[PDB]
Amino acid sequence: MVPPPENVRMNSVNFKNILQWESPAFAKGQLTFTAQYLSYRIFQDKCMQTTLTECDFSSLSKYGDHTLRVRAEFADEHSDWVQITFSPVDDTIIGPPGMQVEVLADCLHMRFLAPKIENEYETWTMKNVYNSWTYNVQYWKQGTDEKFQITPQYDFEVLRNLEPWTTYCVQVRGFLPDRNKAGEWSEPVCEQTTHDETVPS
Repeated sequence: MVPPPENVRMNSVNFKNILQWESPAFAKGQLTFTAQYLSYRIFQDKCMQTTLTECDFSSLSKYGDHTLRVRAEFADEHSDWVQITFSPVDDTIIGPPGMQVEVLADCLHMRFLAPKIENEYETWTMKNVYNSWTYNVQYWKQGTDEKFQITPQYDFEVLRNLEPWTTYCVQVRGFLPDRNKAGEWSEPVCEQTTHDETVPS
């Protein structure tokens, strides 16, 4: 008899799908684990007898509805399977985009970086996966409480009409209009606008 893996869960962010678990209490020796995914009607091994407490399922089709299961093994015995279901496009967490902010005169200019997706074959970003990918920006004068919302047309934005030598804080997140799915907000970046007279040359 072998106890099953505990607290089994899918930790998926930006389509990096990591199945993770906790090793159960066991007195006889080192446990190994086998995790599988369903392909048509039969389960296929993804990680066979790994000594680790996680398995990378990033190769699962992003659009499919998957079923995964994992069990512990020792000697020639094995535990019961622990199974979960997972749909990447609907369940993966969309992390915060990156952001570069520059101050030009009394203005804040920003460029957004779409979260990347390393498939070990192609360098994709959320844009290659979601066709209606868009950004949502939110900013406010440091101190105040009124937050303003704006939706850039592309991967950059220019906040015009701002007060000189004033500090503003800005955040950005990805958004999928077609699915109403919002990604996580980036931590706020606060920058102080300067002045027309600051412009060199």
